[PDB]
Amino acid sequence: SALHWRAAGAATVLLVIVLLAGSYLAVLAERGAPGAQLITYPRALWWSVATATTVGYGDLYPVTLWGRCVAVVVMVAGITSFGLVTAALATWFVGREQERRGH
Amino acid sequence: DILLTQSPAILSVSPGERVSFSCRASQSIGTDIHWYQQRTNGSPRLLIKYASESISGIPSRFSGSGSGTDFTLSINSVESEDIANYYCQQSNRWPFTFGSGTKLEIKRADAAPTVSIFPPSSEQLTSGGASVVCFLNNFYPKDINVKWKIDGSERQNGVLNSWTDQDSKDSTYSMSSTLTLTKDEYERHNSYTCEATHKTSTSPIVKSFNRN
Amino acid sequence: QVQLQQPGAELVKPGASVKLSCKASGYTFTSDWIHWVKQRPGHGLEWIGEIIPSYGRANYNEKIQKKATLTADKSSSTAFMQLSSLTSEDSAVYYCARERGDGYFAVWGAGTTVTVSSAKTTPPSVYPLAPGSAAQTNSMVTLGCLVKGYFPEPVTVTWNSGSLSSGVHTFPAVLQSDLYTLSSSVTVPSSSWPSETVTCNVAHPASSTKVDKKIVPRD
Ligand SMILES: CCCCCCCCCO
Ligand SMILES: [K+]
Ligand SMILES: [K+]
Ligand SMILES: [K+]
Ligand SMILES: [K+]
Ligand SMILES: [K+]
Ligand SMILES: [K+]
Ligand SMILES: [K+]
Repeated sequence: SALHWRAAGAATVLLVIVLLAGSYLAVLAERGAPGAQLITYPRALWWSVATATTVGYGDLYPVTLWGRCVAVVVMVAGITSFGLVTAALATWFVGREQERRGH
Repeated sequence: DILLTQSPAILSVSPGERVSFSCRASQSIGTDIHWYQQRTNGSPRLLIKYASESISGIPSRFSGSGSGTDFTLSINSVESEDIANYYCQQSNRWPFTFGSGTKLEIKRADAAPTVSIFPPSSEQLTSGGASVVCFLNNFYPKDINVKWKIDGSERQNGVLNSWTDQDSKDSTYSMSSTLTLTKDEYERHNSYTCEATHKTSTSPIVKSFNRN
Repeated sequence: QVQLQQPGAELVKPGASVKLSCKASGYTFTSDWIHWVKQRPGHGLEWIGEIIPSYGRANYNEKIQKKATLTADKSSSTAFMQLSSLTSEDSAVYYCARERGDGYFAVWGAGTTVTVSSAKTTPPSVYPLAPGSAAQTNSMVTLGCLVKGYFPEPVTVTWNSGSLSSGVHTFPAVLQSDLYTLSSSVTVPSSSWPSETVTCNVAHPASSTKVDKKIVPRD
């Protein structure tokens, strides 16, 4: 199995970790800040998936500084993961075409 | 912070009936509200979570409705074990908070009180004390008047009463009247009477005892 | 079995301080939070603050003044609340509960009754209460026992060590000269008594004392 097929895989594993760790850290960072909504594990986990896929929903966002820093790690891990799958699929397609041309 | 408003504070329903407690939030909180039951002297018990999810170990007479800002805690065929204080709590925004609470009160058929007068204990007198206790158990309505007479004449000083919230077994009320005297004060009087005047009888229920 | 354990009571002098406890058992996660709730006699529930043991970070209610400090102890699974500079306004039952991080208090402790007074601990005096030889009877008999001259509250009263419940009333204490007094009453079928002993057990945590007292007829 090719490297790119591994990083793709690896990235997907790591993303799942960041989501969970993220849901967990968000709540810790947020409880204590008046009006915060990211304060129960389940909610934060959905908030987590949304952010990783770069989707926003209202004001379902962190209000504390660390909350946001966490938000940034989750967005970047998500955008790095998906773009890495994208790169892996592009190596697969670029390789098959080289075969199709008997190059 | 999210404000939880439980009104009315007291709810009077007849046995077997259905009952509905309301909780209103100062703003929309989805379904992030949970109900708790607290009987007299006990600690809070989780009845319903997330507005309508049933907890295990709770009679199926309990249900929850609502979303947004209006929530309802319902009980089908209310019964004595349901007499308590009900609280709602929200977990939509930090900090968590609770509503002021709602007291459940059941209206049963009238019941004359069982009375019992008790002479101070020997162990008591032995130490310089003298307490004449009397019990008005399981009466209803809760309005009752108790009178103390020492040797035919009315007494007051030294008397301390105590009432109980509606009972969670039969939905009745009970009172404790305790007239205290010094050994001497007691050592120099013949009889002591306890008179319970209650709505169920024009004539008062009396129980007495002489120190002889 | 009982998930959270708290000291029945704690006495404190106005101006002094006090650290309450709350140990756990059963399922416990690194994600669990322990809360603290204050309830003054006759009033509703009041959130004081929370803490997450496996980290030690705590948050407190800001609307009310901060008379507390939360801390925990990983090993013994015990959580502590440090209440300081108490006034009478701080007297109440303080519960601790457990939240899995999903918003609701699944399990609560029995709570710790705290009394802020200058007065000092006074164990309870228990005197039986049997009918008078003149009072007749019917299908049921009514006995009871008198707990009095103690400080502070509360006091637990059982009949036959809890095996006897049906027909029991424990009247609310009353304060008169830095001391409480209350009576509890049991009602068994006239037959069973006294051919089947009846005893009232009285515990008073403030002084760590639990006395017994069989109820027998007058001479
Ligand atoms: C990269 C951002 C740091 C990880 C989040 C830490 C949160 C600590 C809690 O306050
Ligand atoms: K996008
Ligand atoms: K968007
Ligand atoms: K988007
Ligand atoms: K959006
Ligand atoms: K939006
Ligand atoms: K993209
Ligand atoms: K080439």
